[PDB]
Amino acid sequence: VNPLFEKRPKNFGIGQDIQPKRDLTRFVKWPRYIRLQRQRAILYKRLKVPPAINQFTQALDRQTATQLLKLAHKYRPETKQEKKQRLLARAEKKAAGKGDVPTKRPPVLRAGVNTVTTLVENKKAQLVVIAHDVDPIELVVFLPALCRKMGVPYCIIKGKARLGRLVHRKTCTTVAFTQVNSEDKGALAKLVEAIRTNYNDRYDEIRRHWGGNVLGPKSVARIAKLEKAKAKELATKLG
Amino acid sequence: KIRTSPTFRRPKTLRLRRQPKYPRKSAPRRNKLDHYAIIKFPLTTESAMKKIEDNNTLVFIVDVKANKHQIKQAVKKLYDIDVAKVNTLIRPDGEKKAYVRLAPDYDALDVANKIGII
Amino acid sequence: GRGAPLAKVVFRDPYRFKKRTELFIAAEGIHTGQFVYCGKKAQLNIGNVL
RNA sequence: GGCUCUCGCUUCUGGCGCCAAGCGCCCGGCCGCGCGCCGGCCGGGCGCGACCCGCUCCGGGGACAGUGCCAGGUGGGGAG
RNA sequence: GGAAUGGGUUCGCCCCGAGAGAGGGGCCCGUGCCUUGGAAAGCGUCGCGGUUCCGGCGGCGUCCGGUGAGCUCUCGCUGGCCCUUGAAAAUCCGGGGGAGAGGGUGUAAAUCUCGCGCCGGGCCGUACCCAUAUCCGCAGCAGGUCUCCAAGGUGAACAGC
RNA sequence: UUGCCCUCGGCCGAUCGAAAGGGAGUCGGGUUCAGAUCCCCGAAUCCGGAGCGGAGAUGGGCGCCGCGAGGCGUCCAGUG
Ligand SMILES: [K+]
Ligand SMILES: [K+]
Ligand SMILES: [Mg+2]
Ligand SMILES: [Mg+2]
Ligand SMILES: [Mg+2]
Ligand SMILES: [Mg+2]
Ligand SMILES: [Mg+2]
Ligand SMILES: [Mg+2]
Ligand SMILES: [Mg+2]
Ligand SMILES: [Mg+2]
Ligand SMILES: [Mg+2]
Ligand SMILES: [Mg+2]
Ligand SMILES: [Mg+2]
Ligand SMILES: [Mg+2]
Ligand SMILES: [Mg+2]
Ligand SMILES: [Mg+2]
Repeated sequence: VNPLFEKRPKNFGIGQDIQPKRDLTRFVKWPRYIRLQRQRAILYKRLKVPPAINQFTQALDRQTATQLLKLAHKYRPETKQEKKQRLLARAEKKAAGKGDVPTKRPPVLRAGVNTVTTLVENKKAQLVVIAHDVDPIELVVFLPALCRKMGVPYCIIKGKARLGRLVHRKTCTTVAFTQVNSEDKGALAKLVEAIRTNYNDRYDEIRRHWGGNVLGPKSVARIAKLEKAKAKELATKLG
Repeated sequence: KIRTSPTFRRPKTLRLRRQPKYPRKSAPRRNKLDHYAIIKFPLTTESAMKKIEDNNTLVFIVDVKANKHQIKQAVKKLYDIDVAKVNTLIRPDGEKKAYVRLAPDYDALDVANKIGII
Repeated sequence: GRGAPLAKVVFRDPYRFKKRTELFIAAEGIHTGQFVYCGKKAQLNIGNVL
């Protein structure tokens, strides 16, 4: 080993060697738009969120949602290019034989809050899935209650963008199942049973489940330190 | 992913250069101030005569737009001569007068004869 | 315009290799070349900041 | 080690102090190598060093102040 | 090197064991003098030409000292005054540091704030008055309008004469 | 040279604001009816850009040949 090599430790004490390049992410002066979206997320935790808005925090767990998308993938709306293929093919093929074959339009998902709202009111929707991040939330804040009243199972899922990918769009407030094929009837039934217990059967307590009203970590820590002081006094009284 | 500064700065973003689908002007503008516009007419005054005979320098009235580089370049291949120095003034009537001193080998009196000044 | 003298005091910067010059109100008795200490753990001396 | 409080490195001096030492990991190339273990050389990145987590930059106020709109008083400062 | 028997020193001060005096030296300024410029040019004087509207040609000279509380400018030194402390910036430079860079003994290499050489410096102003007649005051109006240079005598004196 | 990436960069405030403030570097002689530190003659200089010198830098060690001088090999230096 070379005897010229030696350790040269740096003392990072106050008044000592210059401080290192530490991660200052906690103390960065963020832009106003970054501060605005972060403080908004905190105000939702800090303020008392009424149950109608708060109920959208209860979303499906990971494995159910993955199972739900697996079935909903089988009933995705045809893309305009795919529909054009279907048409030319149908028009040319049915031209050779008999053109008049309406037959049956296969089942497919129904997207959009307006389309779903009418389906629920007519009791034509077997299962309604609503995104939890719709903004403005007025667009769907009535939907869980409406599905409960008409007795159709509804589940809140994480991500309007996730629903939008089903319908080949950027976002989607909600989707609905109306019909499924013969082989998917069992798969749909298992999901409806699980969802109905979580949301429809529980809707009495959902109506009163207020959210937010949680103070921030520093304030809660001061509160816990005062509680320890009050406990010391209780222990002295016991002694 | 470490931020070592307490200040957030605007990220550097790509700025593309212009690739227009049509030029805003159909054709480039013709150079109005050409060699003939730069030189208007030689001055043929007694004072300008002394400059030609003694100082080997020609006196011209030139466009006010023109500078010494343009005046030198204009005189150079209008009259096919070489120029050593150009001294310009703007006379009180608003014209620009250029004293164009030719190279020592060229003779101002000879050039004045070919121009027609004398 | 001010009846009180001011003191040019030079401190090292903690985070950057750079000297920071601070303009202080001169406490009577301080002199040039004197070290002055500022902090919670500074000592109780004329010119110190606590 | 059990339970608590405090502390984190700088105070004779008109000096210096940044752009990492050191340890650890991995990737290599090149040249030997005796076909076998690999070595030497030349480097590149990284973690530790510099602890982890967290929801408001830190601190002081604070449902007051303040502002908006009425209401009463004062108002030769000003208007007629 | 080491000072009291204190000494050095100014018009005044002021300085010294934190180093006086004394001896040796270093630095800055250098507007003065000599030199290259440089006498060829300028000027004085005596001549001779001419293209007589020539930067004409010649001769000789342009020398040696003194003085100063002089005056003006400039540069220093050293003080006094202030409850007054008397710009900023462009711009240029030195240092600390040492990441690098350079070639392996040569026909060396990086490199160079040394000497010389090469090329370029565009645009606008520039005449004249600046005042008992070129400005303002209706005018060539006894008014008004910011500055620099400043001889001899008398005398305290940019006083008056 | 070009695009990308890494690294570092407070531009702690656009811009304007003096023909008396700050601000590189031109002087002598001659010349016009009227110009002049601007023209002419002569002697310089500053700033900006890209050849020849000179510096860096040619030192020392040990063997060999040679009367010697000098050369040859080989190793070590060399930002005055
Ligand atoms: K009143
Ligand atoms: K100026
Ligand atoms: Mg001019
Ligand atoms: Mg009144
Ligand atoms: Mg003579
Ligand atoms: Mg004097
Ligand atoms: Mg150095
Ligand atoms: Mg003039
Ligand atoms: Mg008058
Ligand atoms: Mg007058
Ligand atoms: Mg008038
Ligand atoms: Mg006088
Ligand atoms: Mg007098
Ligand atoms: Mg300006
Ligand atoms: Mg000036
Ligand atoms: Mg004149």
